[PDB]
Amino acid sequence: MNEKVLVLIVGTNPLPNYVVGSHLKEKYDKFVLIYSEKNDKINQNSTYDYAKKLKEHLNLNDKCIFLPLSDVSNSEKIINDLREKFPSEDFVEVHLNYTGGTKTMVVHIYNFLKEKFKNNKIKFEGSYLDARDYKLVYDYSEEAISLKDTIKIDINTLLSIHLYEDIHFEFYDTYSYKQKFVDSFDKISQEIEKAIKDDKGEDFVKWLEDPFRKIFKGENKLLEKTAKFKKHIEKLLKDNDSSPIVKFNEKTPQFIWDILNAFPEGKKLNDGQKLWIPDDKITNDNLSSRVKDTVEFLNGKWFEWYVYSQIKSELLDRKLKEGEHFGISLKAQKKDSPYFELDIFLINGYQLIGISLTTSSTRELCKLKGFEVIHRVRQIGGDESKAILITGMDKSKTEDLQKDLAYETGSTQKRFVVFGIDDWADIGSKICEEVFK
Amino acid sequence: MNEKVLVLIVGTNPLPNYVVGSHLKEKYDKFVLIYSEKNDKINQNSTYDYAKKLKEHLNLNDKCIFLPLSDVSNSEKIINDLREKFPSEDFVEVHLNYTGGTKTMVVHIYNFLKEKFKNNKIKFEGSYLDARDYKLVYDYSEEAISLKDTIKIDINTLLSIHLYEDIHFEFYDTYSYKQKFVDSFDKISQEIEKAIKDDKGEDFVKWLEDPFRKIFKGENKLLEKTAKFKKHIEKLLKDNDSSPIVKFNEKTPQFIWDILNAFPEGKKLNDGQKLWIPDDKITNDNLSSRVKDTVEFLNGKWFEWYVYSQIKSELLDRKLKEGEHFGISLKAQKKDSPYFELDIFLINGYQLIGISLTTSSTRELCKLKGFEVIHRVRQIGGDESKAILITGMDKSKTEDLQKDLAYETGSTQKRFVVFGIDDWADIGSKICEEVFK
RNA sequence: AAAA
Ligand SMILES: [Mn+2]
Ligand SMILES: [Mn+2]
Ligand SMILES: [Mn+2]
Ligand SMILES: [Mn+2]
Ligand SMILES: [Mn+2]
Repeated sequence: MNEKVLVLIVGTNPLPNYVVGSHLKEKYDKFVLIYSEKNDKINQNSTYDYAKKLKEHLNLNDKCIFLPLSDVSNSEKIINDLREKFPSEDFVEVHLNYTGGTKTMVVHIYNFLKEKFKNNKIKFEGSYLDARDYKLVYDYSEEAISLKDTIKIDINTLLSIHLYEDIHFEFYDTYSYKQKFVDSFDKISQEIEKAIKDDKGEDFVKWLEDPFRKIFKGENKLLEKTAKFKKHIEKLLKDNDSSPIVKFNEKTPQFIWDILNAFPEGKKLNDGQKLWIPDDKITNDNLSSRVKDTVEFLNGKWFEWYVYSQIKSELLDRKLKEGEHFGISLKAQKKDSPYFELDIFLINGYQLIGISLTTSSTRELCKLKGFEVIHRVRQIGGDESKAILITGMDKSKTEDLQKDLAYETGSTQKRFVVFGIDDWADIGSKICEEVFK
Repeated sequence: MNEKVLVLIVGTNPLPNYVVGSHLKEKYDKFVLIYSEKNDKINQNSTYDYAKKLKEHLNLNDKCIFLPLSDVSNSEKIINDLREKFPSEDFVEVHLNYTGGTKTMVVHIYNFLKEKFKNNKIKFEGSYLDARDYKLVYDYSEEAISLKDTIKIDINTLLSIHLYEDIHFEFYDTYSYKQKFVDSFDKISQEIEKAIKDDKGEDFVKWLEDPFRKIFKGENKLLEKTAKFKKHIEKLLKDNDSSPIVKFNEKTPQFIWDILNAFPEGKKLNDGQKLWIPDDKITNDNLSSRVKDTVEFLNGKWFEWYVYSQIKSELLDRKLKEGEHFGISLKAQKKDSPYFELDIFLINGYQLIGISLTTSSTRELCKLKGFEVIHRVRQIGGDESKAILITGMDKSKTEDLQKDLAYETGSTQKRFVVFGIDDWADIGSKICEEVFK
């Protein structure tokens, strides 16, 4: 009959409240979720949506009481709303975790509760989830409960509490290009993996920019219409010896011919050691069926698979579960809002690690992709997520970019990490060292 | 004697401490800056850099007391540090603004100071700077003074307290392209301005894609090497069916001819009513003297000047001073770090408004520039800065991009705003309404 | 300045 209540403060970061809730839920009879009301006149949005998500993914059910605060910036109104709305019941223990919310929410929820339950029959406890060392810290108690490895969360819960829905991703066994290149994907990927393991990555991306991209990427729907692709071919042919066609035919290294000749016969860009030039009477659907998937894969997607295959090995040696804690081609939306696409996600405990991939060696483009991955991981995983960008740049540029985009949040470990071309051969070990540390 | 001390908690956002420090400085004799020490074992960085900037730009001098904390997540270590390091002098008033720092800093600094001084009939007060409605909220006096229009800050001190240095920007009177087109820039910009205010912006940017960019953009230094340009032009001529040269001569709207003819004769892209083709007598220097500056301005730099010219008069009416509170092409670095450039900066009170500009109508490029301006205003202005991205996209893409990149921080006012092609003619009022209302 |  002795009721114990846990109190959480619902800010705009639901993850710490999920973690503290997951750890302490079994020891408490009631839960008071203190959230903000929506008042446009004071520029105050509501965190009720996060409070609902916390109730849903913690299975609080009837034990949950929602307490709205009219003004989360004004002490006088916080205290008034607390006296009016805080549950007036016989509690034998009141535990406030003051991790979330505004500063004035924290001090005045703390002191209101410590005063209302000063009777020694009622034990008051205050706790705080330290984001830097992953520890639940109790007030006036040396107790330091590390929750880094004990509390776990899957990608679906993590995105759901951050208000994202329609979560889709691919597995090692459901990778899309495995279907598009039947009976050959392993041969293609092994040939590509062998080349990257042989320090041929820079040679590969150089050939991909010139002459690959100058031939197969020049217009919006170039590879969708045989006439436009043939027109693009004739224009290049006019550049004579210096044409990309000649460099493709005459200056393509053997390891790149082997990669091209691993694709299925009906989906090869080459006829022997010569660029397949479509003739007239080639249907647009015949051209697309032969070059669309092959060009799109050779145009960057191969690197998403390569890095994913290097990570999956070492992640399975650990406790990670594919689909719940890592995956490829993550996509989701907020309601009535555009979708995003994240290359690779990894969850180490309850920390999201989003990984953005590119073969580009250009500072400007890699920089923009650096901004992109930083904003995405905070949208879907909260403000303590880590962003990793894997580029084709050399060591000097990756260190430059890392310092360029570094933002200070009070921790000593970087939340934005950049890898470059020299890390491709052992990219699995590099990620494992950076993530699990 | 009769000493009144103000206490500030130094987190990773120095701006609220600067605003509270500027507002209350004249009324307090001593200032206690409570900051964190660096300890990589507990993944805790130090905010001493911000504390030093706060002492410098508030001109506290020997009235400033630095109070270091060893562990900002540990209730006990916080109190031990407070007992041993807080000034032992007799104070008649102790005012603590608890806006910054961790939640455990806020709780245990508040309750420590409250017991030490409010128990002695000494004036103890606590305040909190509301980020959403720009109000300094007092706990005991129950006051909430709006500092929105009373506290000011300049781009130099704003960037400095956020640890940025080497701050450069251009004035209206020092705009770079005013030197490239002396005696002609006004005519050039006024002709472009008249067209954009006539809703010709969409037609202009489509012409800039084709055939302008098809003709004057290609290999690096295309417009500075006559052989590169003339060979490139001969290739376009062989595509006489869909030649950009034919489209230039025959399909160019009259308002663009007026723009092209607004340039000085030696810097026109047109020879009369057709494209100027360099003869073999034209040297590399003549070609660059005629075309290089004109093309770069028409390629998008004109839009930077246009937007800046549409707001400058309205900013001066609001008593904002150029250079301090607004400017164009802001550049700065962190120590030994790459520079950034921001097209336009604006400061309303103490909120930074960073404005990124592009004539592009493509989703992906505008999206990548959206991530960029969001991060940059965060780095140089703190977590409450506003980011505006002005694009050449239609209204549907503009609304999509806002929702795509929106991030929840607790306010009802959007801090990422996107404008599109349909906003160009009235961009001065659109910005003025978004920023100051 | 709503896990500093
Ligand atoms: Mn991708
Ligand atoms: Mn990618
Ligand atoms: Mn300088
Ligand atoms: Mn620019
Ligand atoms: Mn720009």
